[PDB]
Amino acid sequence: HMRHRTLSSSPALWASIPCPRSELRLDLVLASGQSFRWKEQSPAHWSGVLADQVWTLTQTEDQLYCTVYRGDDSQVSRPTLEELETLHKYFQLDVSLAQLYSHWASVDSHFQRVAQKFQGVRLLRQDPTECLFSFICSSNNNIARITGMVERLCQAFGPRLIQLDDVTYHGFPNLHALAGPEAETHLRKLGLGYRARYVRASAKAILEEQGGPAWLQQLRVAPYEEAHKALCTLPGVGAKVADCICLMALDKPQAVPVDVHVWQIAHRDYGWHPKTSQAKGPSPLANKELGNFFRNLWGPYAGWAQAVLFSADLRQ
Ligand SMILES: COc1cc(NC(=O)N2CCC(n3c(=O)[nH]c4c(OC)cccc43)CC2)ccc1C
Ligand code: NI
Repeated sequence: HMRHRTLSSSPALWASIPCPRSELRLDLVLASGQSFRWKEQSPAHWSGVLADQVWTLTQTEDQLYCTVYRGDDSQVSRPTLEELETLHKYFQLDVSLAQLYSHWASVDSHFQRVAQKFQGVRLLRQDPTECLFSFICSSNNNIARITGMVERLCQAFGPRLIQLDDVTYHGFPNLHALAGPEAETHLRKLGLGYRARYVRASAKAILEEQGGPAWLQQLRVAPYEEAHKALCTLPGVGAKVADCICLMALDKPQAVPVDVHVWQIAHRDYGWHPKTSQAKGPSPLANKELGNFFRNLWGPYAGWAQAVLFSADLRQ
């Protein structure tokens, strides 16, 4: 019935935020494995869910154009001021990425080279619940398969928002929905494998053992290390997943998620080897050391620098 918008099709329905390309490149950000809910449904036009609402996003050299679909049978119109504030905080546009790039570049010749081709790679400020369960899905997995798992999970367990063309959009489920007695079996049938157990288990654990979604908001204001330890108590959440959540949803920019992907970048591009740890490959002690290595080098926004390199390492 209703259709995906472009800036030519329906130019009345869009609003804009002043934002240079040097501060934000959608195509680098929304497909770098931070969020798995965004798709380029037409060229330069990225559609995806954001807090029980669907958006489409496109950009020019110095403006970020955006439009909202409200789903319910309402009068279509441009984004409100509060909705633009939601999108401003999503991209964390208060933070000057230009000044961060040069700061990292001053102590990192490799970064300096990579920073030429890949500008405007910023961290999204994601919902903690959406981020947590998405990254439980990420273990031993790729961007394409994680996207699938998360799209099916939302169709099954989450509320319907709107259909645009063939794509039916669903919001992310609440914790109670994922914790039910049939949830593991449904999730296995939807193709998550062993991850299905961790999804249900952690949902159940956050409610019963920690008190529901407010606990994740407490971890936003708690210090990095306390939040990390707390997350590592959850089923299927280890250091890697806990750091991904810390970095991407709990405002801990120093968090450096360490698995095989930074190991490869650290070793090949920085000549890094674990010094204190004995064995030459990955281990919990060596992984921790590698996170400290990058924090020591780049400073308290170490994770934001990692994203730039990850985004670059994904592009050939
Ligand atoms: C953008 O910034 C971040 C993204 C994450 N995302 C993440 O770990 N995952 C798990 C696997 C990801 N991934 C692949 O499937 N192939 C990858 C690859 O091969 C060239 C290199 C790096 C990540 C890869 C997609 C989601 C973690 C930390 C940062 C700061
Ligand atoms: Ni070597």
